Amino acid sequence: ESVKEFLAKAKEDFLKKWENPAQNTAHLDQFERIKTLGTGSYGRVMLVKHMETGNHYAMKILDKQKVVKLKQIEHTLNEKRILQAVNFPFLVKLEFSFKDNSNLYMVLEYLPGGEMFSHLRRIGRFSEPHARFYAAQIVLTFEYLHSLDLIYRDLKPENLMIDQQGYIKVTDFGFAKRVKGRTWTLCGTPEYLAPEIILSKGYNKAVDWWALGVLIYEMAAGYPPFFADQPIQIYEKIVSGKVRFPSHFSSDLKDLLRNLLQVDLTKRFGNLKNGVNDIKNHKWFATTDWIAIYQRKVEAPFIPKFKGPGDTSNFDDYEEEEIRVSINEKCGKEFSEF
Amino acid sequence: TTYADFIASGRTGRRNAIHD
Ligand SMILES: CCn1c(-c2nonc2N)nc2cnc(Br)cc21
Repeated sequence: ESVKEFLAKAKEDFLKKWENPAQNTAHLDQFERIKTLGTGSYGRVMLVKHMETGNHYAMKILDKQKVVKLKQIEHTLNEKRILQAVNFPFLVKLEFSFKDNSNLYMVLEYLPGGEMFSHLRRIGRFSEPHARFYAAQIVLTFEYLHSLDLIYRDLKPENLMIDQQGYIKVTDFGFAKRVKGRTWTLCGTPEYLAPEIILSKGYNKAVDWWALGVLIYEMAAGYPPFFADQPIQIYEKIVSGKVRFPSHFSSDLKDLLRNLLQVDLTKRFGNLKNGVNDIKNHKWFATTDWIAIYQRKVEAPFIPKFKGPGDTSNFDDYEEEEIRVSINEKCGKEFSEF
Repeated sequence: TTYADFIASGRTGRRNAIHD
């Protein structure tokens, strides 16, 4: 079928789940706690084993009271409502969700391959075909998300897991939002912020296309296009309208990046009349077989070492903390729909 | 080099989302 036809069917499936979300599909007592995989202001992600199946999953745990203090109630409700409704090869699968007196739980597909971030920092950088393979997956994922009126808002290597086949899975939907018009929230990661966010303007899906430019640059250079010791110095660089490329970047890559890292919204690729096709049809993607990528028929440039379904050697170690459940319900009204 | 400057910077580890 045509891309328009495929996206229409994808919208029909998404809307049915978006309008009637799955709720309370498991319980904490159904999982065995193994190890902490990651932490942040959002809470933590724990490797767990579902006893009834023996399957391993990545359990994202948020403390309701802490979410409230961080003013992330609406953003957390967005995350879960969107995750339970989407279906795309390069999006992490939300297997179950539930809450208790203290916490919110999102049980996700576990990717033992770990974060792109770890591999990128260790290796140093990815060659252009390696970076292109990952970039093609993001282009397709954003075409899918944007067609559903979803804005992603936190693209970065920290948020991209590598599966057992070397393909990537977008995981973090903490700032994702379903919005038809413009939006105004100051959110994201300093290095990845589009100028219109820094400048407190109403912005749209074009911020994700700018973030794609930052990701491609970081993957291919080994460092981001705008970096400094403090966020303020990063913002000054972003808004300056200037970008420098490593001498090893191909002419095609520099041209694509100048069109993505474009301060002018009337000129930013992804944001023109031709939409995503300006990106897909760029010289840098001439060797990309978009269908073969979607169908996962392309041989991956890198396969993470497989050491078991529950091995954590591709993850850093974190201090292990108790999962406390109060005897009293906290923030019941705020998270009623979760 | 730009690489040396990045490696010596305080932002080579996992980067946190912003808060207001
Ligand atoms: C620890 C890395 N991680 C994972 C996963 N880590 O391993 N499999 C995953 N899935 N899912 C996340 C969702 N939100 C965040 Br925020 C981080 C996540």
